[PDB]
Amino acid sequence: SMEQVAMELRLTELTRLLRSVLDQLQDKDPARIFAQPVSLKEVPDYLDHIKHPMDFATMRKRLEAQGYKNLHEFEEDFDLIIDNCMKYNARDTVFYRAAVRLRDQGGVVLRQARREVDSIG
Repeated sequence: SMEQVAMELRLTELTRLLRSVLDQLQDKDPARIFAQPVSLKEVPDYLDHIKHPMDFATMRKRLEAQGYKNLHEFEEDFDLIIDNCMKYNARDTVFYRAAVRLRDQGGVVLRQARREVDSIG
């Protein structure tokens, strides 16, 4: 149908906007601490601690399959990155501190993304 196509154009454009959001969030992680999945070869107990692992490469795979229906779903995954790190790692670690800084800096980007998603529909 023409409506299914219109819907698919909206999703594609949402995907375009989320790709730009993802790039901007990932720049706030210059150390690449959150770039890839935590390695289960190197942290064999990880899944005993963290039930829903997340990382920027895994988000990008979902993104490019147009697997985010709305900004809320994308933000859920970003929040998993931060929240998993802040539980697994102690306060006095470079990892925890990197998560705090990503959360704080990403806030600004996500604030304007929400306005853009509502504004453009």
